Amino acid sequence: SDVFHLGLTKNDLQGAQLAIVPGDPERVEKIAALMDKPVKLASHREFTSWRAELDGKAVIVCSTGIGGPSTSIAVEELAQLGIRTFLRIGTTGAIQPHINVGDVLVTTASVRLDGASLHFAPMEFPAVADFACTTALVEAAKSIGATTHVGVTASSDTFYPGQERYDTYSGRVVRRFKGSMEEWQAMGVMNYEMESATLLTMCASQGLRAGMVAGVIVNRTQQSHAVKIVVEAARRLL
Amino acid sequence: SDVFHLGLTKNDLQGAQLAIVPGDPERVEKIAALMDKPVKLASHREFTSWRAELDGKAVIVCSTGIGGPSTSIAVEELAQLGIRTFLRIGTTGAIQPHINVGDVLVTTASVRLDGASLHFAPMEFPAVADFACTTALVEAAKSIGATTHVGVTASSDTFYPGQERYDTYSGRVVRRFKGSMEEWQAMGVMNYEMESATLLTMCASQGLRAGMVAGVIVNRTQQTESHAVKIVVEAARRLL
Amino acid sequence: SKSDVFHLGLTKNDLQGAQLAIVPGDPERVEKIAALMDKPVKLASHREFTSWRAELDGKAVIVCSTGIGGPSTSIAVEELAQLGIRTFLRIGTTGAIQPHINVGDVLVTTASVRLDGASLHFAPMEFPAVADFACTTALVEAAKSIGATTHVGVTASSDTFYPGQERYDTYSGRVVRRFKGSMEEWQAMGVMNYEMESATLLTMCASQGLRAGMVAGVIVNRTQQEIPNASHAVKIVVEAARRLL
Amino acid sequence: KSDVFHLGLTKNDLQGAQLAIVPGDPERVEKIAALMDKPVKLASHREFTSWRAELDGKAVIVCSTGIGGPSTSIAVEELAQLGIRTFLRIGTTGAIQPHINVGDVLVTTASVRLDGASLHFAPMEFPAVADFACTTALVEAAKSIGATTHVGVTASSDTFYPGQERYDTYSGRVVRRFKGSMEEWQAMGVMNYEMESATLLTMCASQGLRAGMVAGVIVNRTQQNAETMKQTESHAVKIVVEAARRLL
Amino acid sequence: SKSDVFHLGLTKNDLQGAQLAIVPGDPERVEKIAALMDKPVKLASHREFTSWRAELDGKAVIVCSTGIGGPSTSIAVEELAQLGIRTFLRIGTTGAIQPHINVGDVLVTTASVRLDGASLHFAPMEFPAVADFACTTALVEAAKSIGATTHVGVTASSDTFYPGQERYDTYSGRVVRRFKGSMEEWQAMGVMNYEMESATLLTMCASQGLRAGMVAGVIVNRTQQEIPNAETMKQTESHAVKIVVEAARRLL
Amino acid sequence: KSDVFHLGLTKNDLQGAQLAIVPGDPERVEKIAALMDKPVKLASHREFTSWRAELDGKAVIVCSTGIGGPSTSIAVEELAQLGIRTFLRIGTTGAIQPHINVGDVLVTTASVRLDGASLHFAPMEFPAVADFACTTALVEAAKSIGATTHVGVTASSDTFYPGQERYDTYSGRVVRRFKGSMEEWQAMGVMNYEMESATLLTMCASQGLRAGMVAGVIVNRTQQEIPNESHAVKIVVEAARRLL
Repeated sequence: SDVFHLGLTKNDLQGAQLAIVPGDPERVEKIAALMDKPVKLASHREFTSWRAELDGKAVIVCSTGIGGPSTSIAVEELAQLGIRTFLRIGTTGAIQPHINVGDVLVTTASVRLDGASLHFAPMEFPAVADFACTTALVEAAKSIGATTHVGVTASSDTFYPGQERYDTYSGRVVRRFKGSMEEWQAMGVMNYEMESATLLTMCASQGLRAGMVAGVIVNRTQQSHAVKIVVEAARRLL
Repeated sequence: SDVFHLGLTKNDLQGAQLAIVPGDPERVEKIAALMDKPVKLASHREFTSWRAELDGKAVIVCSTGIGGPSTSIAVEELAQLGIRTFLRIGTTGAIQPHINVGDVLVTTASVRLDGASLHFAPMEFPAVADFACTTALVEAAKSIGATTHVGVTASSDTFYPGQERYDTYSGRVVRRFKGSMEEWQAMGVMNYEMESATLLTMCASQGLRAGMVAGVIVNRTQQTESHAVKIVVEAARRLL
Repeated sequence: SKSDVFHLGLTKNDLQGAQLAIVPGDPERVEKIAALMDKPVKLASHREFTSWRAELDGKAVIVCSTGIGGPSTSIAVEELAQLGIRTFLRIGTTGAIQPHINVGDVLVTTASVRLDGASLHFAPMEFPAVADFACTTALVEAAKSIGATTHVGVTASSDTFYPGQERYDTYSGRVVRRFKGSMEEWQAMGVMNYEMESATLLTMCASQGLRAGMVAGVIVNRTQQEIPNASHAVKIVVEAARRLL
Repeated sequence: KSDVFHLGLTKNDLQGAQLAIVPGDPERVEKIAALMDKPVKLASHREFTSWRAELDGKAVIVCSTGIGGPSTSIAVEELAQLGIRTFLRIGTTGAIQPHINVGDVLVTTASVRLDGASLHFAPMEFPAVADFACTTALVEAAKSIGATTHVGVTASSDTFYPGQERYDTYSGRVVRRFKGSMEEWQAMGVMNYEMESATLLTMCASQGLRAGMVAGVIVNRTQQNAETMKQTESHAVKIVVEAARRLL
Repeated sequence: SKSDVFHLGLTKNDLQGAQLAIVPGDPERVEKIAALMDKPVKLASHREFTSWRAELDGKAVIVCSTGIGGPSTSIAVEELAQLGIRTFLRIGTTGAIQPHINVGDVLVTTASVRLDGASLHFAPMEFPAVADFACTTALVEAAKSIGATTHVGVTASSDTFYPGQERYDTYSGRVVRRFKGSMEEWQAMGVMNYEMESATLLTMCASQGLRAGMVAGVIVNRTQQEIPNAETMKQTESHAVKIVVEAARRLL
Repeated sequence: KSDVFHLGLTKNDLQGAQLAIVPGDPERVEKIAALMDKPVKLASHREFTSWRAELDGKAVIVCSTGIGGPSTSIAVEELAQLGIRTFLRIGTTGAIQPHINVGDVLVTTASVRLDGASLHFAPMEFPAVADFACTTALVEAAKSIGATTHVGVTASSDTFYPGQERYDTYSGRVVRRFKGSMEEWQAMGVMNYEMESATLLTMCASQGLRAGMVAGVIVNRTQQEIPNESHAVKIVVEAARRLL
């Protein structure tokens, strides 16, 4: 292994320069299967990796696990191995009532409610997506007629208090996050997730290209699509 | 007059919903004159405003002055009058060795080295440009074959120490900015300027669309304004 | 001649030995202030920086506009210092936040609340945005000599006119968390007024061996309204200049 | 079926357990549970593998957290919902002090908060401090088997690389905040780096939960593997289970 | 007027090999604490720094006041360290903020909320104001020997007596935004009490290889109605004081 | 009897006094009160020693604050509760400018807030600024007494050692925030270090109380770290005269 966590060598990538990076190891093979010659590479902790081919070019699919810290290990070590473009694919809730289950969100930049991003760039630096990646995702979305929202996502180091959830053991939310969801809503933030501030900041500050797309599956303010998009986007970025 | 600083009324805009916003009052008329039926509206402080027409639709050209604070006044008051899309056009140096004079920069988001942006959103919020505006600018730059760089800009509340200039009265740069230019360079930041962090943050946080394009007139390493102007107007056509 | 500085379009010769500048925010006010002095002459006009020279008791004086905000102020002050100015007197307009302060009153600033960003490019937040003792003394004693209604104290200096001065009559009608309830807080702490340049001016001068003073005329009382419906301070800044030459 | 969103567990599955041993790696869970009575698999979802066992007639949970504060915060919250009130983290670690040797045991009294998740529970001023009873039990368990034990402060980082001032990376760059930082923590007596304890200790200390942490030292950067890690692993594992015994 | 240090007026000889100091805030308490040990003698008194030496189980020990606050505490601790002290035990008085913590109770602090400024002169805010495990163990065991109702946990350490502890009974009657609603916040987070020296003491020791512990007697509860008289408050002091001396015995 | 928690004073003890002179060292209180008429000891508790005196027929209080912002914040608050509305601090200080000599008198217009207690009264953005009248009184008193005087910004530290970048210490090191800080302040024209002014000035300026600050230079830090006063004390008494 050329790296400490992933269990991969540069040779294993067979010249891959682009990686699709879901959170859950169990999504990896499903994504790789949309491409030619899918083969498993390795599986260590929450990092499962597969290689496939897109129009002749090798591509990697590697899970990140939950959160910025796990994500930062995967991106660093994939970068060491030669990956230069990262496409995050996820499922997500939403915090805007005009956003429906089934919609697709493309993130231009993230609110940095995490900690790992600060290990790459100070807070003043924008957790912004690469323009080429965002363009590819948006146009891939249009080509399958998906209803898409493009904008800012809030990226939280917690699932509970940082997303202002009160349905918890203590039922309390620290001062910093009390009233925060309404504030993000008013500022036009589409949704919460947990990895994108780290991903976007570490790539934008290190010369790597990153993009993120997500399918909306729930919406707290209410009572395969996204995967096709990310793979279609990947072929425009090879 | 309606708004307090600009001296403009809703009627003056004649239905305009897009404004091109340069920094220098003296560049306003020049930009308006590239379009149809240019007419001067008002001039107060650093805020000179003209109206013109692009494909039969009224557009505004209004100067911002230097810095987030005056920028924030212009954008606020224009939004009060119905403007919903803002395109900044500037002149700029560069901090990357490969970025040449004559090159055009399109800003996806800014490093927030200002103060005014914090009056709209906390620092964790990204000073990010609107996707449609940035797309329009990039496509307009392809249209005229300009050499374009797209990426992150550092937006400073000062021309001197915040851009790590030592050729100054005191020769001093405060701890926070000592070594900062090298830092931004390694992080891939293209350039310094003085308004975009405020513009982008105030717009992205209030449902307004903003983009920014700048022509490079010099390079901090190693030391076409019309080309950047041509791009901003052509991008404006696509956003009407 | 080729300008000695990048923005102002001036040479050291243009100053004729001047070491003091009166610095209004509005370019259009420059001529008016210089007119109150001897031998007023227009020097230059670039962007928001209009400059005039004049004479006071036989001494050359500069009047130069800053534009609104710390950033444009920081350029004017830096470049004037390069040209030889060592004393700066800001003359501005202001919104009062104390109920008994009348429109037209003159406020002399001892130090400012740093609600700006440019001051941080000169000194960390812990450093006081304090006025020079000589300049403040000249302003207070000038204000006394002509009998103006005058208040002396702390000013809040904001990078915005709207949310940072907790104005709600705006496009969004919203004010970010940091500034919600802020005016009442400054009011309780005895802060006199809001304006937009002094924190930068006072910080960059006090931390770089330059003298600065700050005086402003009240144009709206914020305990009553956000925007006005629609001179003493000016006589004062000129008289104070006289005492500091 | 489940009483919580991620863990795939119900209160019934815990059979009244109030104490959880929380390793990072799902692979270690079975190993830990194996040192106790009546061990059995419960569930595995994402990085959260849980087993139940019994000590002195009382049920105990072993549940992995994954890497980092964010996944740790989910496991701790959901375990608390299910009734857990005491959490013992067990890890393997490097050391940053010249005189902390491979094979030594570290018991953490509190952590430097170089993470993000802790701030979602308390402002930075609040100490990422371990519970006294837990720390006491760990230190006493360590003594009962003659380990060389260091008790003190741990630095808890959201990253493996720049937050631990590693330059052997793709960029070879460390952000200003962390340039020279390892030397600073060293001079302040910080024992080691790891990635979960600031979140664990802060969230528990500020919500009336008891937490402790023990780790075995398997490497030392300032000092310059295979069977030893396994040996060290087994030793800190022995300690965390002996400590749990005292805490039931 | 021989002194090895700038403020305390003490020399290394004065310590007679002492390596442990008991550090109350009030100079008037020093003689009282020294009187619980053997052959106490007064060493010096300058500003808020009064110091005595005594013997505990045959070994010299110093008792030296810190004054109120982290700044004067930082001077005393630094100068005692220069003189050879390696272990510091603070004995204080405190206001409890939990309803279940009664006047007369003894609090042992494991770590403190850093609502001070001096601690930042030793370590950035991320660093824990944490007590030494041996000192804390010694205090807890001593409480058991003396017999006391003891609580062990987190203390909020404030640079002020008034707004930082969210008191409105003041000249201005206001509390700055940062501290408005803060007492209820610390209460929900399990914080036992407020005092004014521990964040500085604990941080400066924990980051410099010195051992520190903190014990306090509760003289008032911010949630209760009845304010104990100054007399019954004296007995609580005496109780915590006995515990700090007994704790010292285990650390020599 | 006492109307306040720490000082051991009743309103009646002040005899209508509205101005206090506040030195750091309790032992200096008696000395300062002696320069005035009818000096009488009031109380001594912890680091708070208080005397009353008379200046041109009006009662004046002299009360020590102890070292640092926290004990200072207690004395100021409690004196305010008892009716004091003007506070003049008289201290000792280490100068950090080459051209300022031992024995010079420094008048502080405002302070760098290297403390923590000030933040309990106002956020960091608020200036730790002296009252204009008090500052004016001190500057004019210095002319009257005759002293080499400098007027400007002071750095006010919560520590004597690392916050004033002292290296004659047990650890011999200083935390990152303060490494190279003295030279930074010197370049910014800061005159001197002391330990109470940021808290005093902030708490007063933000609460409608008047405060001023004067100090005698006991060491010059560009030459020496550990030291090696009457001018400064005569000045604060003469200034009090003008503020009555």
